[PDB]
Amino acid sequence: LWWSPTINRANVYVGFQVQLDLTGIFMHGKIPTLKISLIQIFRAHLWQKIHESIVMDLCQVFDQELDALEIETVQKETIHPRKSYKMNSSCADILLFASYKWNVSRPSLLADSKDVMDSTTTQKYWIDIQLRWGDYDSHDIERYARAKFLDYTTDNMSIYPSPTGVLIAIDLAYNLHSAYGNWFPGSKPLIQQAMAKIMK
Amino acid sequence: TYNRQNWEDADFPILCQTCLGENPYIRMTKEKYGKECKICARPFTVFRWCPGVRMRFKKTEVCQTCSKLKNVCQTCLLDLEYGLPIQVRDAGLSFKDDMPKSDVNKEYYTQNMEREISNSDGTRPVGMLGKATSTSDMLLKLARTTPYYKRNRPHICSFWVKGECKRGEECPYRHEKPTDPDDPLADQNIKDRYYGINDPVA
Amino acid sequence: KIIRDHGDMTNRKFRHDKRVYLGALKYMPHAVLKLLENMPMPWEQIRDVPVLYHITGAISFVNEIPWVIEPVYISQWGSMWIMMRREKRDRRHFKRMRFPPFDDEEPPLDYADNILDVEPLEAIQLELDPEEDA
Amino acid sequence: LLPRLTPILKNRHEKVQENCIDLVGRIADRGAEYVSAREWMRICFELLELLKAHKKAIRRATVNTFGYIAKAIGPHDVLATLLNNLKVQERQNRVCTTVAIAIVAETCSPFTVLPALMNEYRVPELNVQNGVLKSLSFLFEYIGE
Amino acid sequence: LRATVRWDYQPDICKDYKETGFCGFGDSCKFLHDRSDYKHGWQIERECFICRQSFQNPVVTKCRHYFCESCALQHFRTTPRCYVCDQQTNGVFNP
Amino acid sequence: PKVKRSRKAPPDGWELIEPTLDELDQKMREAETEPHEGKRKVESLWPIFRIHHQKTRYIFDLFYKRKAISRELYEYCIKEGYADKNLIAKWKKQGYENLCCLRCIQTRDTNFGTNCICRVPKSKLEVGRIIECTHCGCRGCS
Amino acid sequence: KAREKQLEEARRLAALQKRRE
Amino acid sequence: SEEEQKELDEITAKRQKKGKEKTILHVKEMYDYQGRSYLHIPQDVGVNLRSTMPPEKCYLPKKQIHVWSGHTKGVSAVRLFPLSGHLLLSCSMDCKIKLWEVYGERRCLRTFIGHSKAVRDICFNTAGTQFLSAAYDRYLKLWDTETGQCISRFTNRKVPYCVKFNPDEDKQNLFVAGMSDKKIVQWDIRSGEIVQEYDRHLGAVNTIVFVDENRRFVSTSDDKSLRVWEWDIPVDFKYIAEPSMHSMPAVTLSPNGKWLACQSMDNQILIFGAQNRFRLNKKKIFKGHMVAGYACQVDFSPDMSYVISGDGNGKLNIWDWKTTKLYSRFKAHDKVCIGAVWHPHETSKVITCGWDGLIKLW
Ligand SMILES: [Zn+2]
Ligand SMILES: [Zn+2]
Ligand SMILES: [Zn+2]
Ligand SMILES: [Zn+2]
Ligand SMILES: [Zn+2]
Ligand SMILES: [Zn+2]
Repeated sequence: LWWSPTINRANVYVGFQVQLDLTGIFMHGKIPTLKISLIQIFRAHLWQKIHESIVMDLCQVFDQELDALEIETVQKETIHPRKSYKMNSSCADILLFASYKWNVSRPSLLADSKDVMDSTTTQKYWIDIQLRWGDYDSHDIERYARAKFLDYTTDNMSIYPSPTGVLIAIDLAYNLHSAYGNWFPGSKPLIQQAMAKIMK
Repeated sequence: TYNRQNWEDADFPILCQTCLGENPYIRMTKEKYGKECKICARPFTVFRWCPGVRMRFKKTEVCQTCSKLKNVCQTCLLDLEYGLPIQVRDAGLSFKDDMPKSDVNKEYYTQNMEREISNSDGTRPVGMLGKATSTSDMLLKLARTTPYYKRNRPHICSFWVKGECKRGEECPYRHEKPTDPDDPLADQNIKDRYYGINDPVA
Repeated sequence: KIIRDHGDMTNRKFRHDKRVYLGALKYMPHAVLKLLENMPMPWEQIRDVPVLYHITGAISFVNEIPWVIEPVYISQWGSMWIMMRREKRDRRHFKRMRFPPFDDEEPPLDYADNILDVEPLEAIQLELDPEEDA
Repeated sequence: LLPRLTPILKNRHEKVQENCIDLVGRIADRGAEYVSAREWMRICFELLELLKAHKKAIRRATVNTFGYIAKAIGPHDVLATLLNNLKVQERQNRVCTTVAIAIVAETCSPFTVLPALMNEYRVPELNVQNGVLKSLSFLFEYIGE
Repeated sequence: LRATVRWDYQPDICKDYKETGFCGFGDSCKFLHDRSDYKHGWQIERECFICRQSFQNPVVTKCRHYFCESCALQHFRTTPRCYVCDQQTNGVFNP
Repeated sequence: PKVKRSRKAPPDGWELIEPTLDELDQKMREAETEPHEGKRKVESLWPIFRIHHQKTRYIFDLFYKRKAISRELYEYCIKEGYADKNLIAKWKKQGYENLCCLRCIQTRDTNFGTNCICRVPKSKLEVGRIIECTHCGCRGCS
Repeated sequence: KAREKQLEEARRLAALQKRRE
Repeated sequence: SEEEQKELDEITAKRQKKGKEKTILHVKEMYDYQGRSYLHIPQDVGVNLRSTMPPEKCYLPKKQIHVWSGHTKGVSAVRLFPLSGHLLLSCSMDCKIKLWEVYGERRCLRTFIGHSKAVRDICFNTAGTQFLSAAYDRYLKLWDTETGQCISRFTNRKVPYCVKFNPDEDKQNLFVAGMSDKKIVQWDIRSGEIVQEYDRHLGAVNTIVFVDENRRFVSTSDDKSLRVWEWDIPVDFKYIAEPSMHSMPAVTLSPNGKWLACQSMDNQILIFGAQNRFRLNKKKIFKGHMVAGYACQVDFSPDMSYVISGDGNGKLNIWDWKTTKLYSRFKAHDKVCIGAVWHPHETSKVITCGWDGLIKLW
């Protein structure tokens, strides 16, 4: 368990990738001690409860500032409980209906400070939250977040009600975190402080 | 622990004139080990053919070793000398032969008599041929000599029993209405007809 | 029509095809052999093959052997090498493909409902010179 | 929680045993509606070994847990278990087993318990009759009038 | 809404430890030591009374028969028993 | 409609013979999408046999009994799979003119090494009954 | 021995109970 | 053909009747003499049909009169006709009802069919011409006892328990029927629905009997509790229960009217008082007859002399209730006997059923 990111490598010589039970942790080969350790860590619907806690927490964070970001309503997306585990498809987690026409920027990173809001304009918006279990070889989170955003927005099975939205990828194995997607003005530093206090 | 009954792999089915039919010009089909015996469950040689026109495409039921035991037809399961049931012939002549009812003892005794016939000549209805010559005492008052084709007559169209045979006369099963199911003559257990025990026709 | 019937072996109308289906286990390795020896080529769009098929539809071998002329095949693959060099040298953003292409709940689709009624798209197929490749 | 609490009672430390037996006493007092009687008499099987602790407060709270479990699951199998244990102990213990038997009778109507104890008096095993009489004296002192 | 995920379909809990509270192998438990029964991933993926008139000024007799006050007076003047099960009402025309 | 394997320009007289082959291809589509249940197992196969026999008969009449189609376009329809050249060649035999299917004349399909009983001449019946073939559903195609 | 005979007697009692039922 | 298909449907109906609203007809006698019901008065049985309760001194005989048979399976209910014992009715569990002359006659007087499940209980009206049979298909059918045709049928939301007729002559079409979901319904046949509903009883009802005529009826539920309630009344003020008995599957009233027999599930026959002091005597119980979980008929003979109880092994127990001790045990036949009723015509005869399908007259 201490040397777990060293051995759970994405690049193997031969190895069949399989998702561990009731998580989003991908396993290549059969390591039973690491399997026992990870199951006894993540027992009793822990992945779903953690993802639901994160979604409800960020929903309450935007529930205080419904007004100042000009939002009509914030929707808790009633999903199937396996939505926290499935990586093939990705529906929206939080639906935003704005009070007016948000001048929405292009898909850019969470750390992209030099962002001009003048790409398009729209009312509806979505927020998606994904959790990954990274390792030593694939510890980066930002390129994963933008790859998952451009592979889910282009995907037909990943249902998104708006063309404009954000995907937030959080690596639980390394306490790492990134976001990528469209932004409306007033979002990004509030969002960054909110997710910093959520991981705090 | 390495014991089994061998398989009835032989030609020449020993059949009645009734199931044999009326045509002298006969086309024939033979399966080697297609089915098993209906009594001793050995894999036997299936003989299927068409005796006439309005036909069931009749075929053999039990093995040639069982037919060699009981001198009955391989299809009709009635005794070949008189056209009578084996219950009638055993009541007429000798009923001391019988058969065991348990499967293991039945298969073991069947293997014993199969070895006996394999060491014997081959064309003999076992031990009671020496005591079965005293015939025509009373059983030939009602023993058939005519080739009975109304039992070779094909099966009933159950679709037109339900009234729904859309084929009509194209359906080769019988478009006549069936017999009485409450009639005990309609029951006809095949093992009972083999064993000579309480056959309603007999 | 045989494939459209006998759907996942359910009906008691097809009840006597149970042993006829269960006797197939000797021959799917040879069926996989004859199927996987004969993929349609990258310059080909649709390849039709003769098929030796069972009457119950239990198996369907590809009853052919692919014989190709060696310089034609080598120059065809040299052309294919040239255009895949052109395709990575010219395509700005190649997208890699999902594996598996169908979900575990996605069933095997019908050919007539999906593929037989639609037209194939373009193969690789370089334009040849009327003067030089005459 | 109580399947997690079940191997905790196998600890040999006295303060751990005292606090865990107190928590089992609160659980078997309030929440009898979550744990099967198989696990309750497995807890009783653990407490039979746990009655040999040095602290009389620990043994008294063990007696209280036996009374709570007898109120919860019924008094039959626990009385059969204690009747097996009391003749089998025969050492510097088992007066607390008689006290626990008295609490099992007194909290759960000793008219049921008394034919079993009266038949267990007919065992000639030289300490079971002393256990029957000690439980009788303790039970009469507990019930009074 | 297809969300079929290839799980780990081998829950290596110790069956002796799970329903008893004790494994004989202990430190040498090849499985893991836990007693819980939450759902697995494949299991979630598979987942006057007879007259019936108006009631005013109610009064009950001693045989637990609910009626009116004037009905209780009529019952007390009629019979010593009530109309419930002819029990000992004793003519109770009480409130 | 049908995916063209040639991927080329069809000939001149294709353009008026194509709606007949279009509705016959829709007849193929409905014979594919018909339910098997209710009629029989082998009975549902016979509209495919009979309607494809009618297709091959139609193109056989285009090229032979009318000569209303050209040789190269007739071979184009053969290469596109509209016409059975072997069924056309067996129709060109003397005793085989109304031949419903090539399965019907296969001697290996029968257990006795025979043909179907709708291949038998109608004077040589000797059995009665409404004769319908098992291979194709044909009624006396001698 | 005696326990097997008592078990056989109980099985006979269950056999007559099943024949009565 | 149409007539050929009608003959095929007749052969199919013959096969269905051999397998066992369509009813059968038993015997060719039908109405005897100038025309009367077969269940009214046969005028051929022994002793006096219009006799009183005590004919003579009750004695336990060891004999067999009629084997009857007829039923393919064990009849769940065995009852008699009104007033006299001129007819006996068996509710056979192949959805059949049979009526016989109850005097050693092998031929059945009447037959009835039409249900889909096993007929659980059978009862008769006050006149004796209507027979109500309640089955396991949540419906009770009232039919004519002389023709077998179903006059009426009443359904219920829960499963049907033992349905009985009221003992009052003024309320003959008011049937007290139990339900599975803790209900007792006094339902009128003329109204067609439940006229009175009582949900005070807990659990499915087992047996409803008349402790007194038009005063209180005693219903026994699945729990060991007997509740005496008035007809069309909301409140019941009489109940009997104890922590020794497990269930009350059978509750019956004696012909003398001095005591009531409750065959409890604790292998006891509790004797309860038939007066206003409805108390069950712990000393006056029958532990010699075993009733563990099987329903039976804890009945009484003439002049409160004998008490008859049944067992699951097929042995009937007769006890001198005046001596309060088990006097005799009858171990005839290899079938399970549950219901048993002493004959009101002759004191030396009883009527019982078996699980092999035979009705035994002793
Ligand atoms: Zn024959
Ligand atoms: Zn045989
Ligand atoms: Zn373990
Ligand atoms: Zn043909
Ligand atoms: Zn044909
Ligand atoms: Zn034909």
